[PDB]
Amino acid sequence: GETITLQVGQCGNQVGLQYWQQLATEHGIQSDGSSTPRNDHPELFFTLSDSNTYTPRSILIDMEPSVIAKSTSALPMFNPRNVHLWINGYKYGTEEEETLLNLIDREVDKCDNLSNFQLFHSVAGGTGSGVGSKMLEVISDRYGHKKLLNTFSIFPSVQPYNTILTLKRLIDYSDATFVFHNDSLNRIENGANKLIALVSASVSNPLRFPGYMYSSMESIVSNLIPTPDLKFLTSSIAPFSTQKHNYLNEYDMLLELSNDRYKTNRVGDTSYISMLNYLIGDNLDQREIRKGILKSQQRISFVPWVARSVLVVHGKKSPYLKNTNLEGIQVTNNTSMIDVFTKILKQFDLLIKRKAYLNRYYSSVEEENEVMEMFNESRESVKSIIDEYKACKEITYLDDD
Amino acid sequence: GETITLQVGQCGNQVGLQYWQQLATEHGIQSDGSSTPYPKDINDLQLQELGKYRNDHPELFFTLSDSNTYTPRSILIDMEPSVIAKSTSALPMFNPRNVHLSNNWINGYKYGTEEEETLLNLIDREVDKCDNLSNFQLFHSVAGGTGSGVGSKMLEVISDRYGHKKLLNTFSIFPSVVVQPYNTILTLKRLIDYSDATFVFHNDSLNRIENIGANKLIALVSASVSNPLRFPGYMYSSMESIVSNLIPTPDLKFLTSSIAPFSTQKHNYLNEYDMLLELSNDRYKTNRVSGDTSYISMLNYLIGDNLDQREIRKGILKSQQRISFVPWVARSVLVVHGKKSPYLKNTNLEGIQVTNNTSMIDVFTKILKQFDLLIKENEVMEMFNESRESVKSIIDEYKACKEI
Amino acid sequence: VNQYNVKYSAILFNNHQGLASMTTNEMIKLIDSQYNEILTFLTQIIQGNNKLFTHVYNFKRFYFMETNDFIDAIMVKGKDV
Repeated sequence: GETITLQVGQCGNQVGLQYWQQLATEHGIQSDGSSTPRNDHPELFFTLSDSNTYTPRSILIDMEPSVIAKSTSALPMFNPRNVHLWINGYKYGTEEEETLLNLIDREVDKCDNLSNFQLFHSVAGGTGSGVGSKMLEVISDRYGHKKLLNTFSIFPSVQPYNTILTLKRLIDYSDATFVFHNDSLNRIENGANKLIALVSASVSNPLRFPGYMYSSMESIVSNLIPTPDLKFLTSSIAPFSTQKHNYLNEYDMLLELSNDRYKTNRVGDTSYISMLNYLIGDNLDQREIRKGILKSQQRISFVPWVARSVLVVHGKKSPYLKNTNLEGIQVTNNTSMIDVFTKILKQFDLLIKRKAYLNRYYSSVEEENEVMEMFNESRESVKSIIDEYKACKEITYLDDD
Repeated sequence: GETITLQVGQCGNQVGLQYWQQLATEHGIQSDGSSTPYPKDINDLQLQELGKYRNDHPELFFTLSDSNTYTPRSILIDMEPSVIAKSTSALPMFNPRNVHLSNNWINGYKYGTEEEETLLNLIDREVDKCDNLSNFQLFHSVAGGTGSGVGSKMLEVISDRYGHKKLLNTFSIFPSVVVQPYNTILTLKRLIDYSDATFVFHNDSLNRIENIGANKLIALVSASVSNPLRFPGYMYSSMESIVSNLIPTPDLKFLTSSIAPFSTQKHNYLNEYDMLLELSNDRYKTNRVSGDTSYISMLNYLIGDNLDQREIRKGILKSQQRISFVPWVARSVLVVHGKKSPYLKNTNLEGIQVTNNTSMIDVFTKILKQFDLLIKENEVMEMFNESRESVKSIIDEYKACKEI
Repeated sequence: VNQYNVKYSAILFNNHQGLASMTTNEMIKLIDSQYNEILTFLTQIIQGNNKLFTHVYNFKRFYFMETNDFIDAIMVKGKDV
């Protein structure tokens, strides 16, 4: 089925520009939307006119026109009709609810069979994070739960308040949320949006370049989310490619994809809940992959109550990329989320006991009570998810004792 | 049949000039009246190695002279000569004989009454050139001065001089000053009494569409309504047949039109299926319509070469469920497969939707409220009372339309 | 037809001595050439000078009611006859 991309905020718009440039390069679509000389299926991400032009399905949302202007000028094939221009931002989103609801309904009507909503946004984006938090609520309300949502939220490197307020709605409404940290991205680079764009583009490779299996997003996601509570994913990318000293075999890709240094978020000891590895090359040797799967299963520490299966998808490289060597992406579901969530909660508590900057949000007695109850609910939800991820680790998870 | 166009008032003349230039462009008739040779048909395939003949009906509007020169069937009525001078200069094809030259509605109405014989002679002269006349088209503004009074008097004169044996449309433009509400109600009284089908255009909603001039949109809608007549197809091809499909009773005669704006921007509609869904949007209707509206009749125009039947069928099926039909009217959506003029180079589709919904309750309510506020020889006050009662006579009727 | 008759008589009776004095391969080739030429000319007449497609289109235009204006004119004019 078709997918709709939502871009919110300055960071979201920049990441989306890199993402769409990568996708258009992979499908050979020119900057003006004209084709270049089919077995691939860009229709899932591009709308095809009866004049042979490809335009992205994405929707651009931002508080200021400079970022949107740069993005549109860089890629002229964006449709201008889809362009629209913390608590203050969220209340502003309430005012524009009708316009945005109709704007999204236009894209849904334009496609034939909708599958999922992609969202590119930054949790630490301030006002834009507020408008994206409202976007999740309105979409989930109007379209129910038949269509799932995927959020490629960028985590932060007064900010604690914003991170908690955005994470409350991220937990409530998102169906499968990727976690990216600028710290680990710049550590890997030792710009940064080119890693996120690459990971997001590769995550959907089996859909755009069909093969024997994994033809739908339901199959890709369902392998990684045993419970709707544990919805945060850790993504790992192998950087050593296109150099002379590349990984010599896909088997070494499978073994060295699990290194903790390549993960896109700060990690000690972790337990894996689910696994799925992407291998993308013109030709793939099966016996190497079998040996690598066996070693990966014998090496990785799974939680007791999970089936303990490692899945390797055999992605196909784009014809428009000339004979490049193998590359691969790893997406995992770990219990390492407790560390980052604990860090966020510690910062939030430290800055909530001290009334440092709450004057910018508490306007009156009723506003004080409103913000206090909202903050308490967000804190309780985050603690609930931490406790759930902690109870997953132990062996008595399925016991009623 | 034949159609006679009458333009009254400055706004009416401004709209009519572009309406006639649009028609002349579609039919390949130059501004001097000279005709252009007809290009070969596109779907009339022919074997291949590897002048007066036509298949349209332009003469339904233009009088074809013995010297192969076309001339519109238009009559221009107003008092200020500047607009008429501009219109004639832009289009020399207009017949000078057809031009007639001379704020309070009463003054204009009395002027029309005193000089009714000359205008009537002009109408009869235009009719005498027509064999098997079909209908009259009126372009006038409900409020604005000359247009209101003169158009109302011409409405009455034409209605009673021919025994109402031919239907009479009305492309009225509603206003977006102390005298304006009086003029609006006074003209709407005669619109109720005499007009057979009224196309309500609201200037504020036209400005809302534009910012995404205002007369160009009116000209486009008016010149696209009659597309089946000028390019005959399987269905309709008669002005009475199109109107009769949207007017269930004489009272529910007020129609409103929706326009798809993006006929030229390179991000135009992908296909017919997309445009069928986009036409129902309330942001491009020419009359402000709320969410409590209900539709009495549906009619969609499609203008393009070799439209895909699968897309149209699927679009009709999807759009039928979305539309909220009045309980006592069967769910029916009709699509007109118009033919694009071969003279036009643009290959993009255009589509105009004409609807008969119940949103008129709010519009006439606003007009009535403004009139009531402003009210707070004696003959004129009796006419005001009569107009108030006549307007209420269809206010309550459109309200009752909701009920089985 | 006369031009064709001369052209292919110059092959059957001048190049060769009749159908009997022709090996099966050459006889089949000759018949194939005649078939292609004949159907080429039949197309060039029927869909050429006759304009078969145009007249089929006109059949559909008039019999299948397409030009509704003409029929409306007939019915309004003959409403008494």
